[PDB]
Amino acid sequence: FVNQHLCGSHLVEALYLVCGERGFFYTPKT
Amino acid sequence: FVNQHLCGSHLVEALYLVCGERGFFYTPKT
Amino acid sequence: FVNQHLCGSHLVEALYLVCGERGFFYTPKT
Amino acid sequence: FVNQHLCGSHLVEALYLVCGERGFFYTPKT
Amino acid sequence: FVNQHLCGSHLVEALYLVCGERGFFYTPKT
Amino acid sequence: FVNQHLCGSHLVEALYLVCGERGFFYTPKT
Amino acid sequence: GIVEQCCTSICSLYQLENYCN
Amino acid sequence: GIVEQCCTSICSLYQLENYCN
Amino acid sequence: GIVEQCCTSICSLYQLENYCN
Amino acid sequence: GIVEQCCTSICSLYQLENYCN
Amino acid sequence: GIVEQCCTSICSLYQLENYCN
Amino acid sequence: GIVEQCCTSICSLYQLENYCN
Ligand SMILES: [Cl-]
Ligand SMILES: [Cl-]
Ligand SMILES: [Cl-]
Ligand SMILES: [Cl-]
Ligand SMILES: [Mg+2]
Ligand SMILES: [Zn+2]
Ligand SMILES: [Zn+2]
Repeated sequence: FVNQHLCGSHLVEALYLVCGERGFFYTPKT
Repeated sequence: FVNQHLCGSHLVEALYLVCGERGFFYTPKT
Repeated sequence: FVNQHLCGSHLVEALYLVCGERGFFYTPKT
Repeated sequence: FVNQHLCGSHLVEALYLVCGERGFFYTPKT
Repeated sequence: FVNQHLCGSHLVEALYLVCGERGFFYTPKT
Repeated sequence: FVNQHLCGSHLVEALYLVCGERGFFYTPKT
Repeated sequence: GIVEQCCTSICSLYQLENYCN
Repeated sequence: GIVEQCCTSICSLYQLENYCN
Repeated sequence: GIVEQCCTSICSLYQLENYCN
Repeated sequence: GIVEQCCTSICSLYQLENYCN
Repeated sequence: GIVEQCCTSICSLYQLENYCN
Repeated sequence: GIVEQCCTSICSLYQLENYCN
C-alpha cells in the first residue's frame, strides 16, 4: 500500500473502501 | 431537493455533501 | 446543509444529487 | 474511444469529461 | 481491511488507492 | 472533446472511460 | 436503516441529514 | 433518450458529445 | 457563474438548485 | 480474473494489490 | 484530526482504519 | 509521463488513449 493526499470527498471514499461493512466516522472538526 | 437511489460509495459521497463540516457516521447494517 | 468548494467533476456530481430527475445544466463559460 | 454502460452520476461525469468548457445539459426522461 | 464488491470505475479507483505511486495495469477480460 | 487538469483518481477515471474494455496502464513514475 | 433504505429503495437528502453530527 | 440509452443499453462517447453546448 | 460561485468561492446546495431544470 | 471477480463476486484489497507495478 | 492527518499531510490506508467503527 | 502530461499540464482524451492496452 501507499501514501497520498486525500481531501474532500476522496477522503470519505478511501474510508468507505478501507472500512466497508464496519462503517466509519468522518469528523472534520476533530 | 429530490429523492435518490444511492448505493456503495455514492451514499457516503451524499453524506459528505449533505453533512459537510458537521461530519457523519456511516453505519451499515451488519 | 453546508458550504464547500466544489470544483471540476465534484460540481457536476453535486448538481446531479441536488437536481436528480429534474436534470440540470452545467455552463462554465457563463 | 469505446462504448460505455453509464448510470447515475457516471453519466454526468462522462458528460463533464466529454463536454468540458463547452458545458452540457442533463435531461433525463421524466 | 475488508472485502469489496467493485464494478466499473470503482475497481479502477480502488486500484489507484491501493497501488498509488507504484501504478497498475487494468486488464479486463475481453 | 476538450483539455482539463486531471489529477489523482480523476486521471484513472478518465482512462477508464476512454479505454474501457481495452484496459490501460497507470504508471506515475514514468 | 439508511444505508439499506437509500440503496434498496430511495431516500431524500433530508433523511440523510439525520446522519450528520 | 441518452440517459436511458447509456444506462439501459450502451453508448459511445461520440453520442454523448451530442449533449454538449 | 456556477464555477465562479462554487469552485473559486463557495456555494450552498440551495444555490446549486438554481441550475436545476 | 480480478476485474470480474471483484465485480461478479467480491475481492479483498490484498488481492488487488496483485495488480500494482 | 483525519483532515489534518490526510489532506494537508499524507496518511496511509492503515491510519485510515483508525476511523473505522 | 501521464501525470506530468495531465495533472500539471493539460491533456486531451486523445492523448489519454496513448495509455490504453
Ligand atoms: Cl478534489
Ligand atoms: Cl478535484
Ligand atoms: Cl455505481
Ligand atoms: Cl482531486
Ligand atoms: Mg466517483
Ligand atoms: Zn477531486
Ligand atoms: Zn458507481
